[PDB]
Amino acid sequence: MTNIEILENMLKLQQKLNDETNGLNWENGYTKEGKLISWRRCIYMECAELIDSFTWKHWKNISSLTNWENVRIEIVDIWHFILSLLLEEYDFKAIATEVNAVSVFQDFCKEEEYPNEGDIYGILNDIELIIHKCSGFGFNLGELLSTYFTLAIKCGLNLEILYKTYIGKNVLNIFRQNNGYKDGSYKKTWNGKEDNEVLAQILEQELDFDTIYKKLEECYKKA
Amino acid sequence: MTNIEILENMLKLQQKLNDETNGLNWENGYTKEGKLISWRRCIYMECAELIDSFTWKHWKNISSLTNWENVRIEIVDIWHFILSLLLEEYDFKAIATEVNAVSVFQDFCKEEEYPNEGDIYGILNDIELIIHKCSGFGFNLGELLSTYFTLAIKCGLNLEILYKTYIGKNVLNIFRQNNGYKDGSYKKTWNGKEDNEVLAQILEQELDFDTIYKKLEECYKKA
Ligand SMILES: O=c1ccn([C@H]2C[C@H](O)[C@@H](COP(=O)(O)NP(=O)(O)OP(=O)(O)O)O2)c(=O)[nH]1
Ligand SMILES: O=c1ccn([C@H]2C[C@H](O)[C@@H](COP(=O)(O)NP(=O)(O)OP(=O)(O)O)O2)c(=O)[nH]1
Ligand SMILES: [Mg+2]
Ligand SMILES: [Mg+2]
Ligand SMILES: [Mg+2]
Ligand SMILES: [Mg+2]
Repeated sequence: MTNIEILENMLKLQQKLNDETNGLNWENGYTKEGKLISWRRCIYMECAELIDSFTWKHWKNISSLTNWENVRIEIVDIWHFILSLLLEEYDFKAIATEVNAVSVFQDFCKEEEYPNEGDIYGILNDIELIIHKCSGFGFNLGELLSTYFTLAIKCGLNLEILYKTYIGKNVLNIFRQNNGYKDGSYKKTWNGKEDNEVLAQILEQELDFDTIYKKLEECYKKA
Repeated sequence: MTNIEILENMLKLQQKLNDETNGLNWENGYTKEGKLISWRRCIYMECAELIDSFTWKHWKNISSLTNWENVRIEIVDIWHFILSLLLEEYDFKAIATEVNAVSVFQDFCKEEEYPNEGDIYGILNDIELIIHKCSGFGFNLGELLSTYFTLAIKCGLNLEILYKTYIGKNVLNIFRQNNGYKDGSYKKTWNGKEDNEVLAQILEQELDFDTIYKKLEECYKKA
């Protein structure tokens, strides 16, 4: 697949997931159940979650090494919400072509970097830039995307890694919606392992959408 | 006590807590253990925590009522970090006098409001304003304070409530620092109750700093 085709495929999957999660015409701002949708909030909130993967707190557990696998899933979570924002702002090929034209995107398709603990305050500054942009109004989507890819590169992702991990988390997101996430009946911890970690384990063995879903269903039945 | 004396007292307590947590001259940007201090980050991160007290997620547990007691402690957490920022920006009476002169502060000293579920998206917008301001650079402290008091009023606090709850959480913060919070040895959940909830229970019975600390020490020994 070309890079544009990868992007198109992600947009298609995001569209489908958002239709299932929110009902059709979620682009107009409300779920079927009448919850207000703010992709700006989803983004800055997920950024805060990403910040918590690092030892940013000067007063608490001040020596802990980063779990970069956790960081990778967070970067993927943010990407789900950025895709959603693009879709809302509103022809997947057209949007993919625009994303592909962001200058840093070419750098993002290269071989990945291996970050270390030395890189955390730089990473944190980049996340803070995104939180600032998305918590304000009238920002430029292209600038958002640039900053995001710069961050993703710092965190050791490239397009290949993003796509693989995105496909997996997209499955888990669909799974949750089919299993009571909205009504609060879903159980997130399965015999002591968080669903995201069951997923991370599954993503060690090169599977398609439907097979990932089956493996999740099988682990969940044991909860 | 006058309102300025209350403010002065909060600044004094924050100073003492920050000296104990961070060592002297934390105002210069680093703890004794060499962790970088960013009060801007402490503020926007605590704002994100406050947002999580509400049913903001359109896709998860979409019917849950707000626990306003939890909201009150979060507003108090934010206040610890705003006090810290003021101290760093840098004579407690002088700073208290400046805070007292913020126009909305007079409104904050009046009888409190009883918020309901109708008030959440307005509250969320105000928190978002604070996240935006503090995640950027060169903002005005007075404008921060105004926005904060407006939020606090929306969330059902006034100066009396803020002060009482602040004193209590300040004790718990000192307690954590004396009991391994930095080195990660501290245990946050005590026979199934989070330390913040043990505190909230203690704050039902009108106690001074030292007596609160003793009650915490007694519950913690059972963990
Ligand atoms: O309309 C939506 C809503 C959510 N999402 C997905 C994107 C993201 O991957 C995911 C985040 O879900 P949560 O915030 O509910 N939980 P997370 O997986 O972040 O875990 P945790 O409970 O560990 O914080 O929700 C969508 O894609 N579209
Ligand atoms: O230098 C500091 C560092 C922290 N603090 C306090 C302010 C705030 O009340 C408190 C927040 O502590 P945490 O973020 O560690 N935990 P919280 O109490 O917010 O609970 P939880 O674990 O429920 O998220 O730390 C200071 O006052 N000065
Ligand atoms: Mg999340
Ligand atoms: Mg997440
Ligand atoms: Mg906190
Ligand atoms: Mg808190």
